[PDB]
Amino acid sequence: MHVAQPAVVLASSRGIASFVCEYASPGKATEVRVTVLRQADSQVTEVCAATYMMGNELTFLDDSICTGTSSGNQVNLTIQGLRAMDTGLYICKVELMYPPPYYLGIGNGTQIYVIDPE
Amino acid sequence: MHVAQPAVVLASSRGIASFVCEYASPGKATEVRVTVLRQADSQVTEVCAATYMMGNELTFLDDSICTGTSSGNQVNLTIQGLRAMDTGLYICKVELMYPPPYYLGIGNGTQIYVIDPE
Amino acid sequence: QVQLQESGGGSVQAGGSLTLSCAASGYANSNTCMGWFRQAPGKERERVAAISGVGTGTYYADSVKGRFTISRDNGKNTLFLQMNSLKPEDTAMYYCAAAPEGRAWCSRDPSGYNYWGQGTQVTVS
Amino acid sequence: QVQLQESGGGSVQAGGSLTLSCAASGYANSNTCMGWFRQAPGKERERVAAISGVGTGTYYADSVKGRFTISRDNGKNTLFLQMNSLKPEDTAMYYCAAAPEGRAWCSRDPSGYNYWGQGTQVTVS
Ligand SMILES: *[C@@H]1O[C@H](CO[C@@H]2O[C@@H](C)[C@@H](O)[C@@H](O)[C@@H]2O)[C@@H](O)[C@H](O)[C@H]1NC(C)=O
Ligand SMILES: *[C@@H]1O[C@H](CO[C@@H]2O[C@@H](C)[C@@H](O)[C@@H](O)[C@@H]2O)[C@@H](O)[C@H](O)[C@H]1NC(C)=O
Ligand SMILES: *[C@@H]1O[C@H](CO)[C@@H](O)[C@H](O)[C@H]1NC(C)=O
Ligand code: NA
Repeated sequence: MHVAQPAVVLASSRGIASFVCEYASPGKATEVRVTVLRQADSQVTEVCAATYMMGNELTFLDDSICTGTSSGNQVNLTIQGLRAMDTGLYICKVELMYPPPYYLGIGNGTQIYVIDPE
Repeated sequence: MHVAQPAVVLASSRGIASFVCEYASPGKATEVRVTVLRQADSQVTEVCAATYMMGNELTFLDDSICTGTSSGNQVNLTIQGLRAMDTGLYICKVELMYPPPYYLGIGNGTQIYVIDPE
Repeated sequence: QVQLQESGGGSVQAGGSLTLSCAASGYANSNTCMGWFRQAPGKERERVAAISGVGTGTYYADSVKGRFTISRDNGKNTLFLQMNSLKPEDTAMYYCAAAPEGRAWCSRDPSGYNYWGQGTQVTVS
Repeated sequence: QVQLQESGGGSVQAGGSLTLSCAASGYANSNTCMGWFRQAPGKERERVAAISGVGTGTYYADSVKGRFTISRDNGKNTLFLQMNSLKPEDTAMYYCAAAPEGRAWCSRDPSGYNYWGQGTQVTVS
């Protein structure tokens, strides 16, 4: 599956970084699971995960730094409370969970740059 | 979340092993995802996954050895084509996916014992 | 494998203060959610607090909201629970937990934590 | 990491037989779904056959149902595709795939397979 997202995004002084994550849905999917994987220092870190039902708003799995809202066949993710050390490649994994068949999409990733104020 | 399932189940000569997996649903959940995790030799193996929907019959994710039918707030799982080497602890992970909030349940696990005929 | 060991627990007077430590060891990925759970005599383990594996993100129970604080040292080796304004209801067996290595986001149910510490008792008069 | 390498492919006459091998190496969890995909000139990769990571569970495409058979050796090191009654339409570039380590159930779409082999050509006159 094809998954497109911004190549680079700058985090604000507060430490908030928003980025879109659109996917070319082949079938008429109802359930979609968007998962944010942070890749840095040759290790993967599952930042957050959310389930998007087509006719309803995006819901994130319990407590995470991620917020956002869905719109058709794309999601506007918003990562909060970022610092300098969090700077890495934020890969956007999409999965069409229901109905069958199962489709997997992994984007190139959004390199979110962060710096600490004073 | 509380998830109950048989402690031990014996697989038939053909290699079929059925077991129930009931869960104490706190809220009025419509979508529920039952996942069979086989734990053996200090490693987890995702055997299969089924999405219970309100208005539909239990639907397994693409092709698996698992079949079964839902009945209210429980599922009767049926694992087929098992052999001696498959013998392990079949843990039954339940997730209330929709509507919010998200609930996770993981049972103690059903130790399925299997024997090869001659 | 990851191994957690608690310390700094004990009995104190009501309206007092304590600081629980949980020295975490043997991490492949140190960007993992850690949390604190307490178990009263008979009742099940409820989550008091939990911190995100990535960035600053603390999450608390309403029962201890404002009075308790969860924090991590620079190296992410030791997890702390700053306990202030201790009430008799806070009396329980406190456990420090960790999510599966790599899982930054924090489960509310204790079923979503793989690694646990032996536990430490906290009594409040 | 897991690495797959095909063998036993080649050109044959119509109504002939071939046996493709796929030597899998570097498994942490060997109980993982493996399958065979074929790609015709221009057209996308369609799944021909796939076997479950846990238990005996083979799944085939209607186009090759009864004529093709997928099998695994005792050690789960080598994956085989027993191809019989080869028709001109079977002519394609055959790839052996594997699901994410631990994923026993088999995806129908090739997107649900992480590890792929370099490939092997099969021609039918
Ligand atoms: C993505 O959304 C950003 C703002 O967040 C949204 O609006 C606020 C008020 C809350 O309702 C929050 O839950 C929403 O996620 C925007 O700043 C940003 O421009 C949006 N991105 C695009 C491309 O439009
Ligand atoms: C659990 O299910 C077992 C097998 O399921 C039955 O056969 C399959 C092929 C389907 O037709 C399904 O609808 C049937 O229910 C039963 O042998 C077993 O009795 C069931 N156990 C319980 C406790 O319900
Ligand atoms: C799981 O095992 C525990 C023992 O630690 C026991 O208390 C509990 O009743 C068991 N749960 C089920 C559903 O059998
Ligand atoms: Na899954």
